[PDB]
Amino acid sequence: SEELLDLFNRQVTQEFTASQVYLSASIWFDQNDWEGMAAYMLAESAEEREHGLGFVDFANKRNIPIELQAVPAPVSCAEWSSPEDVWQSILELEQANTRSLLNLAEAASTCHDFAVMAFLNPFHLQQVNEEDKIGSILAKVTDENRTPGLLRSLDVVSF
Amino acid sequence: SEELLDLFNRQVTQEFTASQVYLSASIWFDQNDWEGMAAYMLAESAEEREHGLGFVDFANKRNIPIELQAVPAPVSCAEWSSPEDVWQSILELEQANTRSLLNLAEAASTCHDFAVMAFLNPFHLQQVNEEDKIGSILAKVTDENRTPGLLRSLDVVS
Amino acid sequence: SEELLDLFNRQVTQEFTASQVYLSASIWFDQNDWEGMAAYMLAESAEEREHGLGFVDFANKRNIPIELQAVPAPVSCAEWSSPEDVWQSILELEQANTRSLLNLAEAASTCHDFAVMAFLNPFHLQQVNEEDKIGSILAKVTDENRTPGLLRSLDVVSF
Amino acid sequence: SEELLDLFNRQVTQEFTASQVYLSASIWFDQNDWEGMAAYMLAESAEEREHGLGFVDFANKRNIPIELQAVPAPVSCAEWSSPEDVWQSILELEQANTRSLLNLAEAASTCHDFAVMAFLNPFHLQQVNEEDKIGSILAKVTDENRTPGLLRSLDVVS
Amino acid sequence: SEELLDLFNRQVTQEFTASQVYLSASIWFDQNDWEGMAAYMLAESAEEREHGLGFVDFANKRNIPIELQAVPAPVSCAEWSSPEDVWQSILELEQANTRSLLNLAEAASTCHDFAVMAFLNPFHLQQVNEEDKIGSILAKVTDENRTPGLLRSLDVVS
Repeated sequence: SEELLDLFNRQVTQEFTASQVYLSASIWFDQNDWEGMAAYMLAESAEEREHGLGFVDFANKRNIPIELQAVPAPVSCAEWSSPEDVWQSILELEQANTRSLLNLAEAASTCHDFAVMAFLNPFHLQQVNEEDKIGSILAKVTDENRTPGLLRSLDVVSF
Repeated sequence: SEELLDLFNRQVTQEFTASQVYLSASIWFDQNDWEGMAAYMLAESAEEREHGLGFVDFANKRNIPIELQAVPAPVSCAEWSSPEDVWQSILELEQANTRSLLNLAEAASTCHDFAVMAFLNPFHLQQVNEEDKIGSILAKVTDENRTPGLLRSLDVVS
Repeated sequence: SEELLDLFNRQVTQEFTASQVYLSASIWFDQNDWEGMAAYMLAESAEEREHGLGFVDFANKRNIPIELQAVPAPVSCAEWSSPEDVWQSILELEQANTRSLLNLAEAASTCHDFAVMAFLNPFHLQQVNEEDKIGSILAKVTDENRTPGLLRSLDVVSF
Repeated sequence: SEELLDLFNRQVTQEFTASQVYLSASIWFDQNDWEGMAAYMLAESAEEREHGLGFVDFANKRNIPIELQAVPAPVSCAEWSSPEDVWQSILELEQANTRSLLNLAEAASTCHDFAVMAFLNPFHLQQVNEEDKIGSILAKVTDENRTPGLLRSLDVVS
Repeated sequence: SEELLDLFNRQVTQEFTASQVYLSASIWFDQNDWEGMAAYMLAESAEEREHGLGFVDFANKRNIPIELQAVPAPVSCAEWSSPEDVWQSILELEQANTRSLLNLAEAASTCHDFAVMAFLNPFHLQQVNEEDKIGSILAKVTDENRTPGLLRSLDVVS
């Protein structure tokens, strides 16, 4: 179906966009001396790109044509003031990645595309884990950051 | 999706309930000198609990709120007088685990919960193997128990 | 000895009950982003079940009849609003486990059940260790929570 | 202490007595072509002797005077005409040994002999396991011998 | 020599005295859920005893008569209400031990006891390291305890 091919193409763009946003978070963290949180964001950036490549590769095999779209400039970095701002932005990113996979799966289900739904399954489960990890880091960051200097202690140690 | 959350919380209860029935089956076999069969039921009891912990872990990560319900006292163990009774009860238990997994999957499907459906898939297939395994053992048990003493050699060997 | 057969049977129930309470504590910790405390409670839940099975196995061989009772829904969890609440409830549970083991031993003693008395010995010892370990964690949790965010710091370090 | 010292000496004799009965059970099984059951009884005979020796050793260290009494000739072997009969005798042998271990423990408890009570603990636990094992074998022997030749078929599987 | 022989005997007592104070410090830390600090004090208690023994051994070889005196009950533990107090007591304990090692060395120097001075050399150096270590820990304990719960957080990191 039309809607599936459009949405599959969109996934790729979303994977790459997320990759750039993670890279952006990593730069903010490094600029502000959060090397542990920076390394985490760089690792996620690489992974989001791998997810994009995996979609490209499945599309190529299934003859879903991929036309690469622009990857927008990340903008949230203009407003980030603290680690909590960055993690919040990152949680919203993953929640959108999730929604985006659910919309693609629904479109696959509508046209009985069982191969695509099958392909999507490990991604649905990965998203559940991702959103859980980020939600949890954001809670820690918010909590630790109630005492001056304490958040700084667990970048240098845990990340 | 309020039905999905309810059936999920109930699924955990079903895993733990089944875990307790296997233990009772284990106890009946031990009390009646069927050590091999008791050992079997013990392993399955541990396994059912692991499934329950699996469901709990997924629900936590997915913000499906879990409230632990009572785990009922196993009841069929009061009735059992031969190994065939025990295995028949266990078959019915596995058939009930399967239905409650299929009902949970149906509620997930209805509300387009693709992650829950994805999570359930390995459980669907495992229920297929488990029912088949129980059904087969129950067939050997029924058959072998037609000769006095013969069923003891299923236990002593296998 | 009739008393002893009843208390032995209730002892199995108490192990499975505490197993379930430890689980409820795991859920609350996970729900509230305390993964180290959660994993700790989950390990405890497993070990409590193993003790239950140890009791069952002994009763089977000593011809003490085991009829498995219902395992009640844990109730404390409905009331917990901090890690300190949870650990306090865990202390009370192990103090309750200690008492039920001492009552069981006391009944064994009265009817000269030397085998059961011998059976319980490693459990008496184990309880001394469990209570001390929990009392101690509760002291650390209580102290560290006097500074905002600090308790969070040691869910990652310890555990 | 005199009751305790007498029962301790009595307990050595009971171990050695038990060892000889196990040996006569092994002779019987062997004479009757039950080699696996004979091997079982032979290992138990040596095991009973080892317990006797453990007792002797503790008594020497604790200055409990040991004088070796006669080891009575086993008489139960006169009545045995099937494997079931032999397993029944051994069960009762093991129950007899439990009771006199318990009698010894009560004498120790009355005279506050904490060291002797401590020494006895692993034996009390061992007896639970042994009576369970023997009771369970007897149940299997009894069930299997309901069909001609079947008991024979499971002796070679051990 | 009589001053030297008396101070040598006095020095054995001081080692054993120090060992007991370290042990009471470990009891305190333990009673108060400071397990890492308790482990530290426990290893130091055994270490102090080892030094006492080294002294005893040298005195036997050198024909310096040793008569073991009473090891006084530690009293400083009565006043301790925080980890800071305990570390302060231990620092002063270690400073007390340095001075009496130095007093022993001066008695040896006055009576030209070159062998005893040689024996003492590694202890003099060890004391420099120990007082430095204890002084440094105390500084950290004092700084960290300025923030509620913080001292607690660094006990588990050791």
